[PDB]
Amino acid sequence: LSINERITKELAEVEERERIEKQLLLEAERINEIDTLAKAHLSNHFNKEVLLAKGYTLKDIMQAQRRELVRKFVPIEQIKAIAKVSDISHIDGEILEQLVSLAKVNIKLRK
Amino acid sequence: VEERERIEKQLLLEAERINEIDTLAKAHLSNHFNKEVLLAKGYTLKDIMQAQRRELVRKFVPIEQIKAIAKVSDISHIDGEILEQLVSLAKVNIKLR
Amino acid sequence: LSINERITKELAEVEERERIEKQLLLEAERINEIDTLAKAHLSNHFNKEVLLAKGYTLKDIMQAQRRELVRKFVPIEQIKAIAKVSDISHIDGEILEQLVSLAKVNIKLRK
Amino acid sequence: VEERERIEKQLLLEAERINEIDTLAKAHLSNHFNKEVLLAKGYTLKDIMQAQRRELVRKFVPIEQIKAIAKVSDISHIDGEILEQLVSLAKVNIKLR
Amino acid sequence: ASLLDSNFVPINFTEFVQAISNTYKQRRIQFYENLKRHKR
Repeated sequence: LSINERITKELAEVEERERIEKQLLLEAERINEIDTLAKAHLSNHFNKEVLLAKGYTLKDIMQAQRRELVRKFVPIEQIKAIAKVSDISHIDGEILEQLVSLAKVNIKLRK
Repeated sequence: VEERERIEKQLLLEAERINEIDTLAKAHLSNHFNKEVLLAKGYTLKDIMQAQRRELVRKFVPIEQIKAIAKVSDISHIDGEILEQLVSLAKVNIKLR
Repeated sequence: LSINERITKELAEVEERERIEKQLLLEAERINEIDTLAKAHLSNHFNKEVLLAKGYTLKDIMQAQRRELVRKFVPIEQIKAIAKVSDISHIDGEILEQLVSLAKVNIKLRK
Repeated sequence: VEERERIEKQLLLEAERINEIDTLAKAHLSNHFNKEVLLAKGYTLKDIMQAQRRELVRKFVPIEQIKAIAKVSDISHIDGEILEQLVSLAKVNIKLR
Repeated sequence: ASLLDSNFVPINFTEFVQAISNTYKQRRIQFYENLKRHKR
């Protein structure tokens, strides 16, 4: 292990920690966005407190809020086009992210 | 020979897709993007088809969907399954139009 | 592999791609011609949309439109002469192309 | 000897075909294309028959069928099964005439 | 039965004259379709 190897290892570790910190900030922003969307466009029965009392994981809460927002805003034809299926119950993921982006566009044009 | 038969099946499928895209683009966008004039200007068939698809997206799909679903405002380099989703959304838009 | 072999291989590949492109253009023109003939001379029930809803392949649609045009325009004696048989249900191919060329001649002289 | 018998059968068949073609051509086209005068001008029997067939096509079959079914406007080099189809169409035309 | 049709083949002078009249009619129909008068 020479000095160049020491420096490159240190730089790699520092960059890895910085990327982890950025990921944590991104997760915090995602949680804040989900909270704002649930408060603004969805009923009080879908609140995180009552969902946790009913015993659902945080990720389940996020995906449920996303699916409800997509059903509320994105039209069924757009769902059947982008997600290739009408049912959204097994479409959580990147396709769900695209659907919620479309829902954000829909609410922006609605306002 | 059935491998070549299936290759010909795929050829017919993409030819029908190209014909449909061209027929709708001629009546929707302009005559400047015609296949003959584009070939004279020196673009390959696939390049012509993708350019027509991108123009269709730029005419029907609003810019917000481009910068949200496709993650980039510029359709210059988004080609692929994202482009397929964009042209499907453009088809939905022209259907509802 | 020498320079002459490299050049001849490159030229052969380029010519092959050009021939494939020409074949694609020919197929596109064939599809356009079939669409125009079906729209102009054949009933709406034979449209590609309804045929696809009934579940028939594109080649089947093309050959069906061709057979209907041949029956409508080309006389039965001409069919029995060129195709050597009255029934056209198993005459798809180059003989079908000749029959549809004869049908185009028939409609041109009819107009 | 049955091989030679079948060869003679084919000889009789083509002789009957030639006789029918000549008999109809004499009354349809002209006397200038008679077998005797063509032989004097120096054409083989098969060349005479194919020339008469091509003239029959040029008299009965319209030019559009020639340039569509036979793919060429000029019957100068189309001889073969395409020529057989052309002469069959000419027979149909003279029948309906 | 108009001169604008490439496939048209007049058998006699009378059919030719009728095609002339049809062609004139189709032209004035086309002229009015393309016509766009300037308002104001």
